[PDB]
Amino acid sequence: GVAMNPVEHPFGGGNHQHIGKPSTIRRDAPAGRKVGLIAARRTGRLRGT
Amino acid sequence: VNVPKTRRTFCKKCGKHQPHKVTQYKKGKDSLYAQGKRRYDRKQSGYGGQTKPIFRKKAKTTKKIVLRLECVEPNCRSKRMLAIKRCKHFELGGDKKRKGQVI
Amino acid sequence: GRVIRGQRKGAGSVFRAHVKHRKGAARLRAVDFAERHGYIKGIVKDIIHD
RNA sequence: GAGCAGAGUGGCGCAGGAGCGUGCUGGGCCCAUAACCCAGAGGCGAUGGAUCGAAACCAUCCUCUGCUACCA
RNA sequence: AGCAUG
RNA sequence: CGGUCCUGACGUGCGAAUCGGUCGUCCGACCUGGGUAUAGGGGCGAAAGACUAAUCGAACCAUCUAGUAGCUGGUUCCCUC
RNA sequence: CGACUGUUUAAUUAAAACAAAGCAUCGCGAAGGCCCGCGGCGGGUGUUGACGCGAUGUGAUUUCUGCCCAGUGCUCUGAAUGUCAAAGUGAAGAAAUUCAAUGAAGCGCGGGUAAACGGCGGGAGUAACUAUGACUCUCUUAAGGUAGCCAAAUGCCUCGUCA
RNA sequence: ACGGGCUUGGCGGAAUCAGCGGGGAAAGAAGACCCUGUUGAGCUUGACUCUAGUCUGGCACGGUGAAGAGACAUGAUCGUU
RNA sequence: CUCCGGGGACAGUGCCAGGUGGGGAGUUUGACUGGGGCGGUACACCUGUCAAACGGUAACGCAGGUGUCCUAAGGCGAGCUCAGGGAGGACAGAAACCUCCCGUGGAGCAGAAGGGCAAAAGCUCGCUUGAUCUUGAUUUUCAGUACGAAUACAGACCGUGAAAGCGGGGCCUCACGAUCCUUCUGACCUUUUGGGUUUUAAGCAGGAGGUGUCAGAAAAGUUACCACAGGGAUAACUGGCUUGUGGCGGCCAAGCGUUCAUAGCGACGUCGCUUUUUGAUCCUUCGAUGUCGGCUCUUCCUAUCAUUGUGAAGCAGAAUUCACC
Ligand SMILES: COC(=O)C[C@@](O)(CCC(C)(C)O)C(=O)O[C@@H]1C(OC)=C[C@]23CCCN2CCc2cc4c(cc2[C@H]13)OCO4
Ligand SMILES: [Mg+2]
Ligand SMILES: [Mg+2]
Ligand SMILES: [Mg+2]
Ligand SMILES: [Mg+2]
Ligand SMILES: [Mg+2]
Ligand SMILES: [Mg+2]
Ligand SMILES: [Mg+2]
Ligand SMILES: [Mg+2]
Ligand SMILES: [Mg+2]
Ligand SMILES: [Mg+2]
Ligand SMILES: [Mg+2]
Ligand SMILES: [Mg+2]
Ligand SMILES: [Mg+2]
Ligand SMILES: [Mg+2]
Ligand SMILES: [Mg+2]
Ligand SMILES: [Mg+2]
Ligand SMILES: [Mg+2]
Ligand SMILES: [Mg+2]
Ligand SMILES: [Mg+2]
Ligand SMILES: [Mg+2]
Ligand SMILES: [Mg+2]
Ligand SMILES: [Mg+2]
Ligand SMILES: [Mg+2]
Ligand SMILES: [Mg+2]
Ligand SMILES: [Mg+2]
Ligand SMILES: [Mg+2]
Ligand SMILES: [Mg+2]
Ligand SMILES: [Mg+2]
Ligand SMILES: [Mg+2]
Ligand SMILES: [Mg+2]
Ligand SMILES: [Mg+2]
Ligand SMILES: [Mg+2]
Ligand SMILES: [Mg+2]
Ligand SMILES: [Mg+2]
Ligand SMILES: [Mg+2]
Ligand SMILES: [Mg+2]
Ligand SMILES: [Mg+2]
Ligand SMILES: [Mg+2]
Ligand SMILES: [Mg+2]
Ligand SMILES: [Mg+2]
Ligand SMILES: [Mg+2]
Ligand SMILES: [Mg+2]
Ligand SMILES: [Zn+2]
Repeated sequence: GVAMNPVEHPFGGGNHQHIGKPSTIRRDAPAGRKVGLIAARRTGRLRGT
Repeated sequence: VNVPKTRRTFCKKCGKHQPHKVTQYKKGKDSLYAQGKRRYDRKQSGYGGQTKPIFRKKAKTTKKIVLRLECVEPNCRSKRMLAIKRCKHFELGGDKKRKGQVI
Repeated sequence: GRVIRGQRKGAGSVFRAHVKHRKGAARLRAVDFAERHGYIKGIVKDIIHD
């Protein structure tokens, strides 16, 4: 997505390839916005079980 | 400012000067069945969004103080509205300020 | 903006599965009296890769 | 150059009716030094003004610190 | 419970 | 099959993108004919806002439409006061 | 600089850009997750079932992946005072109407999370030639930039200083 | 406010050929830079106003019984909810 | 007597209601401006000056202020006189309080400035609410429109003083706001429609809630992917006026030059030239005058580095400086 254009993806655009907004989107987001980590309970590297 | 709770002034129903009771005027609750209110409600009902302007750019930080004068005569009970100049602080029946005292 | 590709995937124009060379849908035997009460035996004939 | 922040005990700081931890000095414990305990001394950048009264309010200055000075 | 140094 | 460099030729050209030499790949994520599917705020995109009939940061055709323009251009014979 | 092969603006850019395997998160056990559709017992993934499908970031191999949950997001539990629409209930009134209680999700309140978006200080004194200053004092944050790397495709001063 | 034409001077001689690139503020394209317009479009969000979808409550489809807490027609059966 | 199982009055659907919702739609994103932007408010008001001795008069001119404050700092009446200075008195002093004298305002009058004011317009006392109800007229800005502010009356009802009088806010110049909508106040008020009673609603008059872009739209950005209508009314390059700045050159002569102002320099001052520096301006050019460097090539200037001919040195030679054609 970051390699795309803003007209094409909610992440595309900018002078640097950066998402620019939190990657965790809520479950009740409309189609066309519900990208990234879909309603993530947690993120990052797992530590343990 | 400071305004005493009792004042002797002209009364319209009696036709001469009478003592009065002075209280600050407070705006009443908006009616749900005023002509303007129900016209606005019907206009807003439906589709189309906001139909009337909404004021946003406040400029004034003071409102004119309006006094409610009630004739103390038992069988008159006449009322008037007396507006004074706008002021930041207002109180009724404050203690009189006296000079020649140690601060 | 424009419709994203994950959103385009729903119509299945060029995103439908390629299923010409598949050998069929793998399913268990249907329920009937024989297997409900007793049993029946079948011979294994081929083992295919689909 | 315009806006803006900040000058206060030896050093770093709090803040309308001059102080903190550290430093310094005297005495204690110890053979002695630090640590520890008991006390003490030390001073609002300048000018002018509002105010019964200001380090704190309002202007001008003396420094110092940061932010912008784009587009061709 | 704290107890560095010559 | 493609299109680096000469920023060469040409640049009212042979050509509304061609020519020459030099170049990249050449058993694969390979090249290709026909059939077939996806249609305009839609498709499709190994992603350049690229491509969608010489047209694409929203195709083309007709109509609403003689759209509006505080803005450019023009505005047709004579004499007299 | 990019691992490589590959791809790209037909007609000014073939590249360090895209992709790629590798790595790491996220959702979902089917009345489901992601998505299409004006509409239906509608439709794609799906002739599918977690060694699967869907959404993302980074980008072969080697060696590592430091601290911060305060900010914005995401997500987890609803009984303390909370708030909170419509409908329904009760009462007053001739009735329109008014009042009162009760009261869903959400927002508050309380945990988790950075291979989520992102962030990662200043001022003084100090060693027996000067000079640095391991060390100490202080103000301060959610944390005050760790391992590494450099006038670099990243450094104004700058044509920095030495070779 | 850098004339081929005007003023003052210098001066001037038919018709032509091959080159040339000083000048004609040479040609192309109603400047793409900048500003104005109460003209726009692509895109974004903490702009204003809405909206698909989605979460939740009520009503209807919408039934048959038994137990618990209840308002009910100072303990209790009987029936209204 | 339901084809078998599995759920089941719950999914679900239909209609309302509350959240969420740049996924998507529509729109907006002030003006003045020595180009625009950043800055500022010269956008609504007041004081002195500019302002050229009636009045009026501009610039992002100069120096300042306002969006308040006041039950008295409003209104009468009476009695006093202030700033400061001098001479005295136990603690007491440079500064505490008491006494006399001088004292035209040198004080104070809420605020910025200007004006005005002494048995007062200031200070202290006593009483009070003319800061109240009402119709017109006039002034100021001015279109002789409005708001705001002010003036002179008139009619009630009052305060104060013995009274004459004074007073319907602040000693004067500032201190503030339309239509529509909402809210309160007033009448033995009008309508509420085929008649009547009663709630309700709408009228009439006066206040209040506010528009500071202040005669008063409801309003965030980006475009280096960009479009259109225009502008030389307006920038970037060239040309023009100027010359602060840069460059160059003079006059005077304190001093340097072992003595010696001027061989060569020359401070404190002062007078010019050039457009090969940068500034200021915006006159030409936006229906287009091809922007920086280097290459190539011609010509011109002199403010002369070398060369020809010279004059002067702190010019012995050599070398080096100053000046001339
Ligand atoms: C085909 O390319 C063209 O046409 C040229 C062009 O694009 C290029 C300039 C620019 C992109 C900035 O516009 C242009 O606009 O030139 C304009 C022109 O037309 C030729 C006339 C002007 C006006 C009087 C002389 N000068 C000549 C060059 C020029 C140079 C400039 C400048 C403005 C101009 C203008 O500003 C900074 O330097
Ligand atoms: Mg891109
Ligand atoms: Mg978007
Ligand atoms: Mg509605
Ligand atoms: Mg090419
Ligand atoms: Mg060529
Ligand atoms: Mg040719
Ligand atoms: Mg479609
Ligand atoms: Mg491709
Ligand atoms: Mg791009
Ligand atoms: Mg279209
Ligand atoms: Mg037309
Ligand atoms: Mg106009
Ligand atoms: Mg490569
Ligand atoms: Mg190309
Ligand atoms: Mg990632
Ligand atoms: Mg990390
Ligand atoms: Mg958090
Ligand atoms: Mg380091
Ligand atoms: Mg020519
Ligand atoms: Mg034009
Ligand atoms: Mg054009
Ligand atoms: Mg205009
Ligand atoms: Mg909003
Ligand atoms: Mg939008
Ligand atoms: Mg628009
Ligand atoms: Mg404008
Ligand atoms: Mg005159
Ligand atoms: Mg008097
Ligand atoms: Mg009168
Ligand atoms: Mg007075
Ligand atoms: Mg109107
Ligand atoms: Mg009726
Ligand atoms: Mg009737
Ligand atoms: Mg760009
Ligand atoms: Mg001009
Ligand atoms: Mg020039
Ligand atoms: Mg000069
Ligand atoms: Mg001498
Ligand atoms: Mg002019
Ligand atoms: Mg041309
Ligand atoms: Mg030319
Ligand atoms: Mg000469
Ligand atoms: Zn009365």
